[PDB]
Amino acid sequence: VTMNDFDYLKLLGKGTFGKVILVREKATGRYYAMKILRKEVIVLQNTRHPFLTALKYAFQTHDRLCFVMEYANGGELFFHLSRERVFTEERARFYGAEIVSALEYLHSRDVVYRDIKLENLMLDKDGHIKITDFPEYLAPEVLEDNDYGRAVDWWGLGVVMYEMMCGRLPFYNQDHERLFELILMEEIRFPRTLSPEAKSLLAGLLKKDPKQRLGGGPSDAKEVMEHRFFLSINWQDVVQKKLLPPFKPQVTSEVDTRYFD
Repeated sequence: VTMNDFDYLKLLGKGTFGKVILVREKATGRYYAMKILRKEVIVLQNTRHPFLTALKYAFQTHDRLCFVMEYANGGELFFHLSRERVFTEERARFYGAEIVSALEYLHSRDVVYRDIKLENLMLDKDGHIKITDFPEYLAPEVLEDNDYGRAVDWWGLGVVMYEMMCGRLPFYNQDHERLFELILMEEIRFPRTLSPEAKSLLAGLLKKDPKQRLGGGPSDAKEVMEHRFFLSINWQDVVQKKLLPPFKPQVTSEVDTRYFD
């Protein structure tokens, strides 16, 4: 595989060590996201899961590292939360359930995702969540001890479920400057409308002390899975993609270039 097999479309993102572009395989007409890393500026391989974007191809040039990955067709979950403003606790339960499924798989392989954040969640054609590897609300132990334990994924989950159900970040009402002290020393507050089970989920997922945090115990995801908030979930079902997505993206196929804009 080489650069000559793809047609450029648009730029998707640009980090320090490289960039990501939306491309289209020429012999297949299918859409992809190519991650190009500046060799000098400086995994993904075998970990496969329904809610994680898979790696299609991987080739190097003379001075670049390229990663051609599957790119979902729904919009970005951020786009969808904007419009709706806020999701129903059931709609969030769905997403949070798919993510928890993926986080269990990764953690059972000794992998900490590190990037469970709204900007990383997309929807596929049928409306299922897709975790992509494309104010930053870093976890407290990351801000204090630069500690990237598995616990940080649950914290990422918590910030996402909070925004999805509250319609806003935990400290949207307090200047970015003081984000560092807040996360570290400010208790998080929840809306009144929120259900008793919902507040409980967020309270446990957003606990500053990683050992206290939900998911932070030795049995990892079991704590999260068996939380009252997730009583209606069929774990073996989500992983099979048996649940009906609570929202259908509105795309004809996986080439309906729509949502790319």
